[PDB]
Amino acid sequence: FVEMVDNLRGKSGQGYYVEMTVGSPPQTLNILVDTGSSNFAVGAAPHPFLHRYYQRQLSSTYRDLRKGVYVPYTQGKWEGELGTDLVSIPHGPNVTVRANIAAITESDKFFINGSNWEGILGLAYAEIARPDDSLEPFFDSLVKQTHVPNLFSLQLCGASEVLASVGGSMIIGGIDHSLYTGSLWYTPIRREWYYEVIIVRVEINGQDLKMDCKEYNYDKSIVDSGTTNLRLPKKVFEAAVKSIKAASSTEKFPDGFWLGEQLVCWQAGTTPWNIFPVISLYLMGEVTNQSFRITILPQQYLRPVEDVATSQDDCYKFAISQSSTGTVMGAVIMEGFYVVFDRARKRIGFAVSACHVHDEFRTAAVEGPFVTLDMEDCGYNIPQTDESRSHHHH
Ligand SMILES: O=C(OC1CCOCC1)[C@H]1C[C@]2(CN1)C(=O)Nc1ccccc12
Ligand SMILES: [Zn+2]
Ligand SMILES: [Zn+2]
Repeated sequence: FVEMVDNLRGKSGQGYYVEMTVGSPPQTLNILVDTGSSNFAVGAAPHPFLHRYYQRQLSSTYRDLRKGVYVPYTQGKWEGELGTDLVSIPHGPNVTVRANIAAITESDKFFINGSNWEGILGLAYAEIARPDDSLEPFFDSLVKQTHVPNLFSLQLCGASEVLASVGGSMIIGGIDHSLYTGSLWYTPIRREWYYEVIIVRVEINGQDLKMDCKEYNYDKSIVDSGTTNLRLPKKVFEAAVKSIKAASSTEKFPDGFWLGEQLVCWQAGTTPWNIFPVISLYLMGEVTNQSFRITILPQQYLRPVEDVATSQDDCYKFAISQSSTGTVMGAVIMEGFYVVFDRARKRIGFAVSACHVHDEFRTAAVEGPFVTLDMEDCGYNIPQTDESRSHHHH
């Protein structure tokens, strides 16, 4: 896995992306790595925001599936034409794989200006693939066609005329023990659609939020490398903020700051990290009544953004935001940790990352186990729609 290290790049807040080739001869493209979707989609038309796109007509190996796909997000939208071609990852494994590619022909608010990626690589499970679960996702194709273990791992590393560049590693097919310190800890994948986990306890600076633990997972908690922020359900969010406000109270910030809408700044290098509390999410363990905590620093949830005006200032954006769709453990969280997506054992691994950013007082941590007597169920059960209910899976 030597040759897989440092295979991710991107700009801060705009996504981590891996270099993939597709087609024959190999058309080379930067692709966003996104564990919260399950389609492989590539720009195949010209767009204002694309330097270069997938040209099917220039690939001998391309096969058209004569099917359309249409894929809305909450923010953003794209549609395209389904097909298959040869695909490989230069700084990934030394194989080539035939895989489904959605060729994107039109899109509203999908491609980001300056982000330098032209596709998305969803690494979640078939259930949430579009247009339905029979479109075999890339990673399924990869395992099915090669001897590559059903596992991958992500180390997303940290962040004045452009955004900051970011780096990381996507290790396909196992674990690289130079990427993490300390113990590696695993929570169950509750269910294979999203990388859904369960949170059992939340502490802000060692203080329990003291909420029914269902609230932490309403209506779901997921891990999404293609979300920047830590997203939390409204009730959890508001308590988080009350508590972060509390400890930060020496400092008085405009509404817009906490809404993720505005920047706050200090003199170059005088930023007072110590009035901001660590956050600790306890995740369900592999053993019943067991949990383990990941602790993340203010350095993670305050995101540095380089001001053009006062460039003699360090300025930060609050990267916790509100959700109506449950908890999303995005890049803000992952950036503390080597995260291991162990699909073979239906589990997610966390360890402290060999690269994670910290001050001299505190450190992001993975620390367990903890035990609760008669730990109730913290899972939510999403109301079943009749649409959903009427689907046949044969
Ligand atoms: O569907 C996703 O994330 C949602 C978020 C909340 O959790 C449920 C799943 C993928 C696709 C994504 C980010 N990750 C998205 O949504 N817009 C968007 C826009 C550009 C790139 C990637 C995405
Ligand atoms: Zn049927
Ligand atoms: Zn099905």
